Amino acid sequence: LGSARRLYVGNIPFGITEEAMMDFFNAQMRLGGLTQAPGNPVLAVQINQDKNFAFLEFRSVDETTQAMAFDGIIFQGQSLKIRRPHDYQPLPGAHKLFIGGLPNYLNDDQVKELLTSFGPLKAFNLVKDSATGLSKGYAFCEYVDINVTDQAIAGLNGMQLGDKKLLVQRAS
Amino acid sequence: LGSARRLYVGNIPFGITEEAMMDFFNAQMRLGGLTQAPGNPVLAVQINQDKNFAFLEFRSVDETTQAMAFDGIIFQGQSLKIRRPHDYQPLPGAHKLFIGGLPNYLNDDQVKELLTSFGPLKAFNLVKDSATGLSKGYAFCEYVDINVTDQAIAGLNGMQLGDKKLLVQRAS
RNA sequence: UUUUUUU
RNA sequence: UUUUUUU
Repeated sequence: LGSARRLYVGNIPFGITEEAMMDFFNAQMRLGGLTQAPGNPVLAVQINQDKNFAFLEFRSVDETTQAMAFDGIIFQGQSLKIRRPHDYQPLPGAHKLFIGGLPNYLNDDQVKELLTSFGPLKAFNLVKDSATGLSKGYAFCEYVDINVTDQAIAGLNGMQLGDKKLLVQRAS
Repeated sequence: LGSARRLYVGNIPFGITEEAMMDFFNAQMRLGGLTQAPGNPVLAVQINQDKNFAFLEFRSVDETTQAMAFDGIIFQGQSLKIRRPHDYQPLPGAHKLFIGGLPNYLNDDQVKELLTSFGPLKAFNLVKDSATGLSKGYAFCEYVDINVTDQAIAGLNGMQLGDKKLLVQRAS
């Protein structure tokens, strides 16, 4: 959703205004060259004064990520604790893998079986030609435990299938 | 409210303009290095000429406080009397205390009882884990008579509770 | 109660 | 479970 665009920042200075918070972060983002396009990343920032925390709202997912390098930064005597929201979890194509070099003959279930070995998948799609309808020789997938991704890359990449050499790498 | 952002300045020079007042204070704030962020602290200043006083409006709570060191400053032959507004009183988390090292077993009423001893509280919260729901081992509170704060720190800090050493200090 | 306390 | 995780 939009949780990949918000950040929790705790241990905020007492009585700091929401605007002062915004100005500080947009400025840090600019001074570091961390923005992806022209204009300010931080759109808004809501403060829960008693609970001593604020949430930063960003315009983009990547900039939300980039700002995390500011964890611990000193601002008005307080060292800021920047964290992702609790409802947060990586977006659907976050660790999606590209698997090419597949023999044209294998079908979904067959291809999936070769991947499933390293663990259960959360998403998968084998590209088939519009008219023809058979495999185009490559597919995309993604495991549930996003940590098994690298283990799967190592094990599957380069593997010999038919007269083809498999190619596995993150699709992004 | 916004009373932690205004200041009463009495004994102002006769016929002084509101703008001259503003320029004088923003300049003092800059010459002393008393500002927290770029830009002028003093946003506005209203003068009640007959009553011989003006109020300064600041952009931040801390800068409002910082300017008070200018009490008695000579300006156009008159020694300025800087004071907080009368409606003023410290903001909700002003003297909030952090209390850590609490045994996970104690509950709100139990924890509160250990604090209440030094006087009545105006605010209190014991942090409990989102799912689990039990104490995370630390709480925040604040007494009504904000003077008992130090007396409570001395008495409670370091106290032995279970197999833990209590830690009490202002939460800011 | 020896310089005036307001949105 | 030693600084408080929300649209």
